[PDB]
Amino acid sequence: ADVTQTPRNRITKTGKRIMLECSQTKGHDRMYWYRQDPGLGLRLIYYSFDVKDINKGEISDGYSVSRQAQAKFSLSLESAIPNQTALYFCATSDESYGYTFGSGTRLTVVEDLNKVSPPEVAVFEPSEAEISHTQKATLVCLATGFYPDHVELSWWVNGKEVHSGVCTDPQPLKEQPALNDSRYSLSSRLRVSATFWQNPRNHFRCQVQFYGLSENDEWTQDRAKPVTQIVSAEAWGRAD
Amino acid sequence: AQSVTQLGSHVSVSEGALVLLRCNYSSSVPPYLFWYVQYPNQGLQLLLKYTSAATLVKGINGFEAEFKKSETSFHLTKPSAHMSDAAEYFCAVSEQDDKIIFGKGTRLHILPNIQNPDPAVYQLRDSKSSDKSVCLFTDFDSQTNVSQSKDSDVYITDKCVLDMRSMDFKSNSAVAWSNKSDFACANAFNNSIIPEDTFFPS
Repeated sequence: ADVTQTPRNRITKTGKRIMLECSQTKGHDRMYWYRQDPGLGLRLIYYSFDVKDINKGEISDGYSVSRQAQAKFSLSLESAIPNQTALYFCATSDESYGYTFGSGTRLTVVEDLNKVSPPEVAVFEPSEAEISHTQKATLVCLATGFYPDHVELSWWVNGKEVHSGVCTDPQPLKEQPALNDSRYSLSSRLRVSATFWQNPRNHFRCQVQFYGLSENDEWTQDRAKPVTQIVSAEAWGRAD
Repeated sequence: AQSVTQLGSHVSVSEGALVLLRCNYSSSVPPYLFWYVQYPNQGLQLLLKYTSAATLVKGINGFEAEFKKSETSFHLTKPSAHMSDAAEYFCAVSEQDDKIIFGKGTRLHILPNIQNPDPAVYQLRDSKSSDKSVCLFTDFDSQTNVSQSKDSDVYITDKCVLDMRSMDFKSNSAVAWSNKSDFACANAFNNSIIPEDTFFPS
């Protein structure tokens, strides 16, 4: 891997200084930091052509950068605010617009860490009426009550991840749309043949990777500390 | 002064039809132009680029684009839309001899050819012994779309297409639920225009 970024995921409270790193091995003069937001594409924040030459892009406010070495270009959020929630991409270029992008940093900035909450996850079993009508069987997974919106859902059949027959909503919905800190919910479907669902030896699991608090974060509530964690739900196949 | 324009944040194409994603630019001198594709939670992959050599530029997977100076365009095409072409596509241009600037992106939605539609609303029960349920509207064709809920305590997802490889079979669905015990699947999709022959089992 020529271009590497750290961290891959981070959650932060507002008002904190946050640093993102980009490193390369080819020693290209030109390095860049962009942010991606839905409907806006990739917008340039800052760029550098040599160690101590720095140039503002279109959205430089709230950010600083340093080019510490030929190989390294650091981005800082000086005092994080919620509208800095984004996917951040660093890039290098050769002298002929040959770009190489890092794999991305997903950053979420929240006002109040007390609102962080892992999902509850439930699997809903196929309808007997679908089975009779179609000879197929759709399982539904629902992840509910999570905050912030920063999850990854997957399906596992007899212990291996599956992609075929799956559709997961592209974005979670807000459970309480009127609220700035509403919790979220997300659904997915996994469809199999009726025969495959009817085998009591087959095991189906919906897995939700949630990104929340870290070991270092303070927690003063009685409820479980809402750390980064996996929450699953399961069902076995059934003849009746 | 230089810009790049893609219009339509979300576009559709029928499965098996011509793909055409439009891009125009505003540079007085011809620029270099790029098309990138992105899958969900993944990075950017270059499909093809114009670098002042061939005007008909070919790319990976049957993609092509023709640079047309006189109408400042670089539209991306592919002869036949496949379900795997569902992704977000970005046109980009060189700027100020030092960077690439990106268009706003367009997400391509592929409408599966549903030749035997069997629209239906099913009720699904929790695998655990709550009496929780959800409602699944499924197996409708391309002429049906799902509307959002008119009730803040009823939740309804967008339609989603799944591709069951095991049977080479695609289908549309939307899911609805509510924390009200009285909520019924017969009524879940009452704000949607559904097929007159939708199956409602009892």
